Amino acid sequence: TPVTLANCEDEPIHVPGAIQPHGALVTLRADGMVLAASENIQALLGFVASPGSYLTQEQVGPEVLRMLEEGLTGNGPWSNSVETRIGEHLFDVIGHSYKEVFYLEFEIRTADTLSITSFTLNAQRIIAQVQLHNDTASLLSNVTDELRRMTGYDRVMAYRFRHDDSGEVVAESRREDLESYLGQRYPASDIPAQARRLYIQNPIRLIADVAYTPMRVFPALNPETNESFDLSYSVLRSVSPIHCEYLTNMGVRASMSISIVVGGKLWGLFSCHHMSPKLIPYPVRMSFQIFSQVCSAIVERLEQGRIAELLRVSTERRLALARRARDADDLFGALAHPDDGIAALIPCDGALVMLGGRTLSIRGDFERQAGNVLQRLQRDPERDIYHTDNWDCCGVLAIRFHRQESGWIFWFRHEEVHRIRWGGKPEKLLTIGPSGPRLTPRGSFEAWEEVVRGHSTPWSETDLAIAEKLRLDLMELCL
Amino acid sequence: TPVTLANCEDEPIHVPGAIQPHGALVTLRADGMVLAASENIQALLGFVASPGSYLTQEQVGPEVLRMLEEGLTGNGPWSNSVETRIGEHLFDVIGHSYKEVFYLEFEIRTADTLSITSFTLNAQRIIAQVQLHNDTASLLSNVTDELRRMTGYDRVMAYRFRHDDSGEVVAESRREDLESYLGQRYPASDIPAQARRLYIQNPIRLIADVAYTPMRVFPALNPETNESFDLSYSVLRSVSPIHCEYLTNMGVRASMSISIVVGGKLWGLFSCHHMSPKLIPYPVRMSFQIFSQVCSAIVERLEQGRIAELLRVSTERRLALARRARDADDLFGALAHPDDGIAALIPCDGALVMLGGRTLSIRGDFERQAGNVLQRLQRDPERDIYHTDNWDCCGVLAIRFHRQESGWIFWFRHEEVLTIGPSGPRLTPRGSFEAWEEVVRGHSTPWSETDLAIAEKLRLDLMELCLNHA
Ligand SMILES: */C=C/C1=C(C)C(=O)N/C1=C\C1=NC(=C\c2[nH]c(/C=C3/NC(=O)C(C=C)=C3C)c(C)c2CCC(=O)O)/C(CCC(=O)O)=C1C
Ligand SMILES: */C=C/C1=C(C)C(=O)N/C1=C\C1=NC(=C\c2[nH]c(/C=C3/NC(=O)C(C=C)=C3C)c(C)c2CCC(=O)O)/C(CCC(=O)O)=C1C
Repeated sequence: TPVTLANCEDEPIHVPGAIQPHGALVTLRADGMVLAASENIQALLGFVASPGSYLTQEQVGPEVLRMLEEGLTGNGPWSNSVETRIGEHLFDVIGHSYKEVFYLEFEIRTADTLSITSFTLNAQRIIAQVQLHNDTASLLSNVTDELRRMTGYDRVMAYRFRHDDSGEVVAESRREDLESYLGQRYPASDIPAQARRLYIQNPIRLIADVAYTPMRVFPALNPETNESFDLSYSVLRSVSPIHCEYLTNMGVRASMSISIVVGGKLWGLFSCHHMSPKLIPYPVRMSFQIFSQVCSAIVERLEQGRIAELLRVSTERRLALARRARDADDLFGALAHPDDGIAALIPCDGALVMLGGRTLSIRGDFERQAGNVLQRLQRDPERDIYHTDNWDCCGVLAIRFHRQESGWIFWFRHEEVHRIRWGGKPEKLLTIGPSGPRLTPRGSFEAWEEVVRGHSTPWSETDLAIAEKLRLDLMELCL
Repeated sequence: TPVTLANCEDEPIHVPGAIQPHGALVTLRADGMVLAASENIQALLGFVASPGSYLTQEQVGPEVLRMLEEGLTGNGPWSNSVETRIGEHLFDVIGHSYKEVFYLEFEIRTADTLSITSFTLNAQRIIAQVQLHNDTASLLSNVTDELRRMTGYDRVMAYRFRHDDSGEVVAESRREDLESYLGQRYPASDIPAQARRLYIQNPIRLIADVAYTPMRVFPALNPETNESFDLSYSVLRSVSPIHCEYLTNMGVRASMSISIVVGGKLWGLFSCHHMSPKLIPYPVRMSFQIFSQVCSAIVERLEQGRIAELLRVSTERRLALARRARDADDLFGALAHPDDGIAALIPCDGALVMLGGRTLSIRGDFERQAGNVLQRLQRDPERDIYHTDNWDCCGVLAIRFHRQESGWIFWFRHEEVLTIGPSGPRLTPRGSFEAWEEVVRGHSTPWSETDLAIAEKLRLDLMELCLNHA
């Protein structure tokens, strides 16, 4: 059924019946028999791959056939890209085997191929820069700027995805002309499950011309299975109408994205946008897929090194709490210490200490809410750690360290705030599509707002780790 | 100037006019004027080089000269390459630029391949190994295996260079007919200073054939400076006769290495040895060059991640020490404690604690020695911190934490512990190990700056406690 805003969350974009027109596609079954092909084989390649047929050396050349032959029956690895000029143009021919189907893709090459030396040199510079700077925010920033020098794209941004899958533009190099989307936030809904899986499975993804018209592949179904063809790993797999509308609203008509994958999760991706159709040669894209690997590798460690630091200041800051509580025998004093205090342990907008009936509220008037939270927990006598990002103050983390005299510690966070807003000279809409204003950056951001309304920043894994240890410390102190 | 074992430490391996015969070299000055070339240029290539000669289009083709042209007009260290025709035993023309000399190196592109020569394909495969592992040891162990699978070398090893630059075989996958070299410690003098400057500035080295026949370049002197050509960044640079003699004693005749550089140190390298002559294509070597950098990067933050962990357990067990010491007023109880004690604070074979006339030693008898040390610390009575590796036992790290009652804490470490050529057994693994034994005799594994940082921190902790006792 036709994709609407109402059902786009479930659009199966891995089994579209089409490909992008700047290439051709022939899908083969495990024994070499053609199962399907795209409308334009004869026009682009000058021959008709008929279902039931087997390709000949005559049709598609020795280079392609030899790859096709070692590629089909595929124990062990094999070169899966080949050059050949079947016609008058130049074709990179790319083959891969997913499920049990073999996809043979013909993509026209335009620009000079990858200069492997001048790519190695560029790889040095980037690794050398992040050698100096162990900010993962600096890596993103540098590689972003660098991607634009290399590719020549009009804009390249770096997205970081939070735990709730929402996105944030944490870097950007555009040409002076264009408006900046720096600091943009967008909801999980802007990158649906299927699209997200595809960003994890595929490092690089390219959209040559957004204002194109899809070239269908027939037959639509796989006669061997009576189900659609899975084009997850296809270089030419067509784009969604929804997205294409979104992109044209922005005035963008060529996209090129490099994934950053850590764990199973998609940690973020570099998005390259062009204002006119743009095509990047397969082997070049393959060099960028290397960046995808390197960044993912580096970013992973930079991140685990950061939580490592958080954990170090935590323990050191707990050590001070012991150096301090055991001397004068007053928790409150130690806990309320400005720099090393609990309000500084876990990032928050305020804290509250309870022991006996004594209440020390730090950075605001938190007794009332701490009182109300406690009344709730009264109906839940066995809970020792409470935390919610719903509820003055909607984020709450409570740990009980002494039950008899009801000793608790509370951290509070206010609603989540958009870090950086742009203002002044406002809003050149460019055309709006039929689907509505939802498919514009402003529409997306407003969609994010509605999502986070009433929610604080989520209690990190580490924030919870530190609090659980702090609770253990407080328990033994009271003993 | 013959290479003798005694002289070889100064051997200038970076200048010798010889190259390896599997390729051809042509050296030009800034303006494209030929200054020198190997005596096999016309053997492999169409024509003959000659000083004063500005490169002939007819012999080198359009791409190459056209490449050199854009290179010439660039004032930075030029590095580029193209694959092109020359009589149709076609080549990879790979050029660089050191000083103001332009070098063109010619490698034969071999049609018959049973493996994948795609630069992007190979690069993606090894680099994938980096993303997988957390151990810096696991990584080395696994990339070692993957390298042997990818290249098919008879043996591939991974070295780690300690503080004294003595290396250690930490990982190894071999053909099961070959003896194991795992653990082998060899002296720093098996890799001279010059060899190291090169391994550091060059991610990849390739010796195609060990019993090679040095293909001389003429002229030998650089006409302009009248001083030797520096082939530091050359691929086809000839190989030291001493090293070659070393490899032949081992029955090795083909060799490739991947450097690992963190900071400016040859942290370690992957060495591939083959028992028969072997050759890797240029683009595949570039596959390993970019891996060298990526691996270096990841290894660095894997290491600094490791010390960060060390420091966390330090602050952690240091915290427990403080708790234990404040709970019951007596220090010794927490210092002597098994897992959270000082003996487990810093890698050591033993520990000792002095406070007043009361001395407590952990895991050994260090009282006699603690005394001697303490006695040398009579001089410089202001010395709060001390450490060394020479001296009974040789690893001594001492900190003072209480002046009035001579409160000291010590950590102690023990000492670390048939077809040969004309130079003798010195150039065999057996010789190397022995040589290393000589070097390490009176030295214990050095105290890392992390060990010292921990001791230094501990010391501060203790003083604070003693002041608080009052
Ligand atoms: C009904 C589902 C979708 C809605 C709603 C929507 O807006 N897009 C939907 C589907 C897809 N989005 C895909 C990629 C994609 N979309 C965005 C969204 C943005 N939100 C913003 O605020 C901004 C810019 C300010 C953007 C661009 C992004 C960031 C991406 C990733 C690629 C890119 O950055 O261009 C997508 C995949 C298409 C494909 O196959 O490439 C689908 C489907
Ligand atoms: C007189 C100086 C040298 C001595 C002594 C020596 O053994 N080699 C000397 C000069 C050079 N060594 C070079 C490289 C090199 N040598 C070793 C030595 C080993 N010691 C061992 O115990 C084992 C094995 C158990 C070995 C292999 C190594 C490891 C290396 C690095 C390269 C490799 O691993 O093969 C060297 C550089 C030669 C070049 O140009 O590649 C010089 C010069």
